[PDB]
Amino acid sequence: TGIDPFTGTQACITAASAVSGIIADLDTTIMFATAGTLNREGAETFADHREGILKTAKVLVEDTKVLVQNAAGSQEKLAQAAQSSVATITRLADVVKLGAASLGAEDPETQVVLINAVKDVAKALGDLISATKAAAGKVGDDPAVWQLKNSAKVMVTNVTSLLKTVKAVEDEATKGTRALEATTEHIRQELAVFCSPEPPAKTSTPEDFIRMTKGITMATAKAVAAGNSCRQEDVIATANLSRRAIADMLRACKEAAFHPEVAPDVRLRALHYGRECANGYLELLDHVLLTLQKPNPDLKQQLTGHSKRVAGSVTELIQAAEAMK
Amino acid sequence: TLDIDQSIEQLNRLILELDPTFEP
Repeated sequence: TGIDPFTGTQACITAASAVSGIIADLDTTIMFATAGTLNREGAETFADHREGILKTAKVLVEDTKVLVQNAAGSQEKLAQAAQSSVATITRLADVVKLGAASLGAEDPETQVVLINAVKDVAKALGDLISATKAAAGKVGDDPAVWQLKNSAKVMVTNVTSLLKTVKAVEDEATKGTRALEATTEHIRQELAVFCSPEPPAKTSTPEDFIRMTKGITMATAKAVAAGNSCRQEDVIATANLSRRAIADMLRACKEAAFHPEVAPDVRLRALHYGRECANGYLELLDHVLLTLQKPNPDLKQQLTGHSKRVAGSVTELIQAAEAMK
Repeated sequence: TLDIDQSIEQLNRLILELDPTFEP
């Protein structure tokens, strides 16, 4: 019987047309993204899309193997293999688009890098489907069989390049976030030490304590600036400045408070507002981290309230220092 | 389950499986 024996071949032709459209669709998105109009969906951290990309990417690796294995054999099995791969790349493209958009319109250079990485996969799939067609029901020795295997590696090479780009993107997207977190743990360790019953390394004068307190002023303002700019470089600088400023203020506070010439109520008062200041400040940094994950106007206005809470303790801290003489 | 650190390992080996110039 003349059962249709070019359906596999036919599926390859239809697949090639589909892949052409996806690439054209990714070029369009690169255009929008380059112009800065591919906006973030409020929050929707990159960490979410990363899983969907990776999951779909592993499915695409299986579809690659199925294509290679099924080029020799049934037309129907080849037709099925072609169709499956096109469905997967459609989905992979779409989830990568969402991941790139989740980086936000203020980082357009990285958005385009990400979309191109998946575009490269799309191109490699087109070549792979073309190679299976040329190899459709050919046996091992045939150069088309050689070419099919070679086409499939140039596909998986692209897939791993996509995965490498995703890893590089996410590290850069959180380098400041992860630095600020390191600072909050250091501050907590410092504050646990500050609050511990062990004495400070030495005593000091109100003037040493006072000069550290003023450091809080410059750091709070800086932190507020990083939360408003959301620039990872400002976040890095805030992390470094905040760690030193709070650590220093806690050291001098306890050293000044334990000075023999300080009355027990004034020592008590100084220690209390030292803790208060650090705690208010940790809540400010924690609000900064929330702002970095969903940088809308609402969260940023709330930075004002946190800055006031730190400032309120600073006033107490300065009056406590003066009362040590 | 596998994360990107291990996937990129299995896939670099898979690139060599497919690679028809590479046959030890």
